[PDB]
Amino acid sequence: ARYTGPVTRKSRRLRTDLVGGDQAFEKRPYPPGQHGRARIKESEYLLQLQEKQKARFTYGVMEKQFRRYYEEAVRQPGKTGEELLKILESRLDNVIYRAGLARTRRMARQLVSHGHFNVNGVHVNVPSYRVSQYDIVDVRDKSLNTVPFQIARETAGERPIPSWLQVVGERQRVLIHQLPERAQIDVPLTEQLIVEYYSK
Amino acid sequence: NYLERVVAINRVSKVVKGGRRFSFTALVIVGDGNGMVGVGYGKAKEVPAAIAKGVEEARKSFFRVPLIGGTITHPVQGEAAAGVVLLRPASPGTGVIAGGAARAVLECAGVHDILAKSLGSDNAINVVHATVAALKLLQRPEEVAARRGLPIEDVAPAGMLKARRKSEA
Amino acid sequence: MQKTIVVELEDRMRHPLYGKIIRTTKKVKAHDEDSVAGIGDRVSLMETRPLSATKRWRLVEILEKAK
Amino acid sequence: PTIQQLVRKGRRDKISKVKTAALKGSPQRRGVCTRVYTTTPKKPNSALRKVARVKLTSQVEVTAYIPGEGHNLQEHSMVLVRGGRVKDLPGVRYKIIRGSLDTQGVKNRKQARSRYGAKKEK
Amino acid sequence: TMTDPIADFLTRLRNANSAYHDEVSLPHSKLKANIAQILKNEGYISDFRTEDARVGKSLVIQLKYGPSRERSIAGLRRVSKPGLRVYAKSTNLPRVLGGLGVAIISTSSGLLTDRQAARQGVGGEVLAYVW
RNA sequence: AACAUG
RNA sequence: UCGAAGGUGGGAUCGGCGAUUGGGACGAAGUCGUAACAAGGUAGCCGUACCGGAAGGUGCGGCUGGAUC
RNA sequence: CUGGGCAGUAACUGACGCUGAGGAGCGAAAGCGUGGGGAGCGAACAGGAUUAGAUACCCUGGUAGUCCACGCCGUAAACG
RNA sequence: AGAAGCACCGGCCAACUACGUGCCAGCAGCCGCGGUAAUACGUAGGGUGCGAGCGUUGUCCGGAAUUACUGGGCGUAAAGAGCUCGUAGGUGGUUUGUCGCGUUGUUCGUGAAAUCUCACGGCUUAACUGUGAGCGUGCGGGCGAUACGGGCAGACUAGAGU
RNA sequence: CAGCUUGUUGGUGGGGUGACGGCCUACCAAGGCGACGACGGGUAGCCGGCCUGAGAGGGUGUCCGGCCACACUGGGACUGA
Ligand SMILES: [Mg+2]
Ligand SMILES: [Mg+2]
Ligand SMILES: [Mg+2]
Ligand SMILES: [Mg+2]
Ligand SMILES: [Mg+2]
Ligand SMILES: [Mg+2]
Ligand SMILES: [Mg+2]
Ligand SMILES: [Mg+2]
Ligand SMILES: [Mg+2]
Ligand SMILES: [Mg+2]
Ligand SMILES: [Mg+2]
Ligand SMILES: [Mg+2]
Ligand SMILES: [Mg+2]
Ligand SMILES: [Mg+2]
Ligand SMILES: [Mg+2]
Ligand SMILES: [Mg+2]
Ligand SMILES: [Mg+2]
Ligand SMILES: [Mg+2]
Ligand SMILES: [Mg+2]
Ligand SMILES: [Mg+2]
Ligand SMILES: [Mg+2]
Ligand SMILES: [Mg+2]
Ligand SMILES: [Mg+2]
Ligand SMILES: [Mg+2]
Ligand SMILES: [Mg+2]
Ligand SMILES: [Mg+2]
Ligand SMILES: [Mg+2]
Ligand SMILES: [Mg+2]
Ligand SMILES: [Mg+2]
Ligand SMILES: [Mg+2]
Ligand SMILES: [Mg+2]
Ligand SMILES: [Mg+2]
Ligand SMILES: [Mg+2]
Ligand SMILES: [Mg+2]
Ligand SMILES: [Mg+2]
Ligand SMILES: [Mg+2]
Ligand SMILES: [Mg+2]
Ligand SMILES: [Mg+2]
Ligand SMILES: [Mg+2]
Ligand SMILES: [Mg+2]
Ligand SMILES: [Mg+2]
Ligand SMILES: [Mg+2]
Ligand SMILES: [Mg+2]
Ligand SMILES: [Mg+2]
Ligand SMILES: [Mg+2]
Ligand SMILES: [Mg+2]
Ligand SMILES: [Mg+2]
Ligand SMILES: [Mg+2]
Ligand SMILES: [Mg+2]
Ligand SMILES: [Mg+2]
Ligand SMILES: [Mg+2]
Ligand SMILES: [Mg+2]
Ligand SMILES: [Mg+2]
Ligand SMILES: [Mg+2]
Ligand SMILES: [Mg+2]
Repeated sequence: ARYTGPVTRKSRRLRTDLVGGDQAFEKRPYPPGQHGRARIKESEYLLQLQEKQKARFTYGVMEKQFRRYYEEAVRQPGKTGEELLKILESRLDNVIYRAGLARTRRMARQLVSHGHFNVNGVHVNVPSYRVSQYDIVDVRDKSLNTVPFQIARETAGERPIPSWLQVVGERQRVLIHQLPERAQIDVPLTEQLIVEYYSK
Repeated sequence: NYLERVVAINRVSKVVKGGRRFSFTALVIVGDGNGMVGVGYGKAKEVPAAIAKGVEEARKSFFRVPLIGGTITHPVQGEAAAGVVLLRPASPGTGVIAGGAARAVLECAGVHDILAKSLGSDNAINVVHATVAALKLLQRPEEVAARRGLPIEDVAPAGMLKARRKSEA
Repeated sequence: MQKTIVVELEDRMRHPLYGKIIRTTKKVKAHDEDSVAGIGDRVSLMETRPLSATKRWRLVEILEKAK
Repeated sequence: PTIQQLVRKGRRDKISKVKTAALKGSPQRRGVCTRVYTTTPKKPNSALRKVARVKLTSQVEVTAYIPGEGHNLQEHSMVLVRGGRVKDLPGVRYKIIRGSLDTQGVKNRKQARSRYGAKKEK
Repeated sequence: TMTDPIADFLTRLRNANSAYHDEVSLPHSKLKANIAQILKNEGYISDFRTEDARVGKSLVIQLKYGPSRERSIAGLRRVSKPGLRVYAKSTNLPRVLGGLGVAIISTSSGLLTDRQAARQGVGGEVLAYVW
C-alpha cells in the first residue's frame, strides 16, 4: 500500500515541512483540523513518536517495512541512527530524488515503479530496491524522449547533488561512489528519538 | 538556556478545623546539558510558584557528573530511601534506555548512551534521589589513578582509553 | 554375597543452577574371583560385560585394606 | 537463604488459577442459551443488565452477558460465547458474540460496528 | 566458629578503612600475606610487615589515605565463599567497575589480577574484588 | 448511680 | 507346562448423586442488642476451662502491642 | 544428694570444631486419670442490687479447681 | 483509466468538539464514566494509529527483583520452631611434604543436516535460497600447571576440651 | 504414597540365544533396594529446535530433520539377512 492522501496535512501535524518547498505550509504551520491552534501537551512519548513519523513520510515507508529496517540497523556494528538513515538513503526512489531526476518524492516513486530504470542493465520496478556501492543506475531507452524525463534535463541545477552519487551528460546514468555516511544526509530530523521509540 | 524538566506535580493536603487546605509540590530537574545537573523540590500554593522554587533550588545544588564522551565510566547502583537505580554504560548507538524519572536526571546531565533500571519503589521523588546517589558513586579514570598512585594506562582498560582519544582528539 | 562384592563409589559435580559442588554416592556390584574383601577396604575396579542381572564390575586389586 | 537450603529445597513458583475455565482451550464455545433475563449490578452503578444462562458444549452452565442494546434471544437460540469479564456483575465472565449463530447484530450501529456486529451499508 | 579467614581479612580492612584507622593487625597466614602483596602492587594499601605475636605470627598493614581524608580503597567483596566456590576461565575472567577495579585470581602460577591472568592466559578461583 | 442508637 | 479372553471371590482406590444437616462468602431501606477503637465507659489482647439469645461474661496464668494520678 | 558458670595458673590432649533436616527430651497456666488433702480464694451455680433488659460489671454465699503423690496433656503476647 | 478499509481519541497511550440521552439506555482492561450543559454512553464533524488489512477472544513469556543462581526477605508490614540435646548432611584453624579427583592451560576426537549470528552469491528487490566462517556453553582421549578446594602421610597450639 | 522384594539378590551344573545375562531351570546361599525418595499415584512420545527474555531463566516439541512407539482391541508365532 501507499498513503495516497494530502501531503501538507502530515507536514502540519509533524510541524516540519517534509517536501521541498510549500506555500500551503508556512501559511499554517500548526497541526491540521479543527483543534489545530492549541498549545499542546508535549509528552516524551509524543517526541519519540512524531520523530519516527518524520522519516516514514519523508521516504514513503509503511510501518512494517520501516520496522524491518530498524531490525538490521540495531544489529549492524557502528551506531543505530547512522545505519537506519543509511539504508533509507540507499533505496532506489531516494537515489533518483538525490540525482535530480524528480521534483518530489512521490514522482520519484512512480518513475521507479513504472519501470523507467535499470541498474546493472537489469529492468527493475521495485521502489525499495537498495543500491550498493559501485551500482550504476541506468535508465530505459524507451524512457528517453519522454516528458517527465526530459523536463528534468534542464532542471539539473536548482537542487544540490550529494557527494556519494554522481550524474553525467546526455547519456543519463547515476554512479554510486560509496554508501552515504552521515554528513551528506539531508537533516530535517534527529536520529536518536527513533532508536528510543523502539525500546518502549 | 538550560535544560529543564518537571518530573511530578502532585497536590498535597492539610486538614484544619474548617476543611482541607491544598498545596502543590513540583519536583524539577535543571541541568547544564553538558556535565552538570541539579535537583530541587519546591512547594507553594500554586503550580507555577511551586515550579519556580524548584528551579531556584535546583540551580543552587549543581554537581559535576563524570563522562567519557557520551556515557558514564562504570556501572553503579544507587540507594535513596527505598529507590534502587542501576546505571550501566553503553555503546554510542544506544539512546537513553531509562524510566521516566531517571530519564530527566540523565538527559539534563548530558548523558547520551545509558542503560538504567529502577529496582526499588516507584516513587518519582525517590527514584530521582537514587539516580543522584548513583551519579556520586561514579569516579574518573584520572582520579582512580591518583587514588592508587599508578599511571592511568595500568588502572584503566585500553578499550576506554581510546574512547578518550576519539572524543576530542 | 558369594563371589560378589558391593562397592560405594562417589563423585562430585556442580549444581546446574546454583554452582555448588554436590557430592553424591553410588553402590555398584563387582565380582570377586576369590572372596577376599571385607567392610572398609579401598578397592580398585574395572567395568566388564554383564555377569549377572546387576554385576558390571570386576575387582582388580586391594590397595590399603581395612585398618 | 543459604545455598545448601536451595540445593535441598528449590524455588517453587506461586500458583495462579486458570483465569478462564469453562472454555477449556477453545477461544469460542457455542451454547444453547436458556433463561434470558435481567440482573442488577453491585452497590454503586445501577442499571438493568441483559444476561443469559448458557449451557455450553463444554458441558457447563455459565452466565453470559449480551453487549449492545436490543437482542432477539429467547430460550433456545444458538449463541457463540467468548471470554471477557464484566466488572459490576459478580458472577459473569463471558460475553455473547453479536453477529453469530442466532444473535443478530446491533441495529443502527455506525461507530465501531465490528464489535457488536453490523454490515457497512446497502 | 571461624570459617573463611580470607573473608575475615577483608572485613577487617573494611571496618578500619570505614573508621579511618591507620593500621590493622590480624593473624598471619601465607594466603593472607600474598593477598597483601597484590593489594600493595595495585596501590590500594601502603607497606605491610610481619610482626610476631605470642604464638604464630601477626600481619600488620598500613592503610593509605589521600591528602584530604580520601579512602584509597573504595569497596571490598569476597566472591568465592566456602559455601559456593567460584572458578573462572581465561576467556571469561570477571571485570570490576568495567576494568577500573582489580579481581584477585588464584591461578596455578600464583596469585594474579585480571590483567596479569588475561595476558598469561590462565584462570582459577576468583577470590575477591577491590575497586 | 448514671450513658443505648443514627 | 505356559498361555489371551472369560468366570467366581474378597479387598484397594478415584469420582457423581443423596432426604437431612454443618459452617462460608455476598446481597438492601430487615430484626435484637453494643463487644472492639478514647481510661470506648469493667484497659485490651493470647492460651485454656466452664457458662450464656447473640456479640460475649467469669476464673487461672501470661504480655504491653495499656495504665493518662 | 546433685547440675552448670566465672577468673587465674598454662599442667596435659592435639582441630577432637560449628550447625543440625528427620528424631528425642524438657516445657507456665488451664484441663484429664487414680489416690489423698481442703484454711483462704474461687469458674459453674444461687440470691441481692443496678438497668429498658443484665444470662454481666458491684455485694452476699458457693462446687470443681488451686495443694500433695504418681502418670497423661504439649499449648501461651512460651516475647527482647 | 478497473482497485480502501478497520480500530481508537478520560489517564496509562498518539488523537476533541457539537447534538441526543438523563443512574435510563449503555460503556468499561484497571481507576471508574452516566442522577439535564457527559472530551468515558449513542450519532455527527474533526483527528490519531495502522493498511489489504484492522479489531476481539483464547494461550504463552515479558513487564514481575511478585520463588529473587544472576537478583528478595523475616523487631513492628507475611515470615525465627517454646527451648535444648543430637542422627544423616553441609561447612571447617596454623604449617611441611605428596597425589593431580575438583579447578585451570593446550591439543586431538566428537558435538549431523537444516534453523540461528556474521560475510559474500543468486531469485527484478524482499521473504526465500546457495556457500564460507562462527556457534554447538558439553563429553571422551592425550600432555602440561599446582595457587586454592579435596584425598593421603606427619607437625603445631591460638579454637575446643581436660 | 514409607516398606518394598522370593526368580527376588548372588553362586554352581545344565539349557537357551546371533550375543552377554535369572534369559530359563534345578540346587545351594540369604540376600537386594530405599528419606541422594524405593514401592505407589498423576501426567507426557524424547530431541535438533520454536516462542519469549538484556542475559540467566521460563514456556513449548507445530512445519522441516533425527530416533522411538503403534497399525480395530488383545495374544501368538511363521518365513526371512
Ligand atoms: Mg530538602
Ligand atoms: Mg530497601
Ligand atoms: Mg514495589
Ligand atoms: Mg443435599
Ligand atoms: Mg462497648
Ligand atoms: Mg470487653
Ligand atoms: Mg457498660
Ligand atoms: Mg471495655
Ligand atoms: Mg458469669
Ligand atoms: Mg479468658
Ligand atoms: Mg489476668
Ligand atoms: Mg605434642
Ligand atoms: Mg546441636
Ligand atoms: Mg528439627
Ligand atoms: Mg513431660
Ligand atoms: Mg496446673
Ligand atoms: Mg486433678
Ligand atoms: Mg478427688
Ligand atoms: Mg445471678
Ligand atoms: Mg463474687
Ligand atoms: Mg470435667
Ligand atoms: Mg515431689
Ligand atoms: Mg513467660
Ligand atoms: Mg494524549
Ligand atoms: Mg449535553
Ligand atoms: Mg464516545
Ligand atoms: Mg503487506
Ligand atoms: Mg489477550
Ligand atoms: Mg502476566
Ligand atoms: Mg522472573
Ligand atoms: Mg519481598
Ligand atoms: Mg536472620
Ligand atoms: Mg500488627
Ligand atoms: Mg508479623
Ligand atoms: Mg526465641
Ligand atoms: Mg506456638
Ligand atoms: Mg557430623
Ligand atoms: Mg583449610
Ligand atoms: Mg569434610
Ligand atoms: Mg549444525
Ligand atoms: Mg542475502
Ligand atoms: Mg541480491
Ligand atoms: Mg540459508
Ligand atoms: Mg581435554
Ligand atoms: Mg583453654
Ligand atoms: Mg528356583
Ligand atoms: Mg554364574
Ligand atoms: Mg551356560
Ligand atoms: Mg545358571
Ligand atoms: Mg498421551
Ligand atoms: Mg528480566
Ligand atoms: Mg512432529
Ligand atoms: Mg502432523
Ligand atoms: Mg479405527
Ligand atoms: Mg528364521
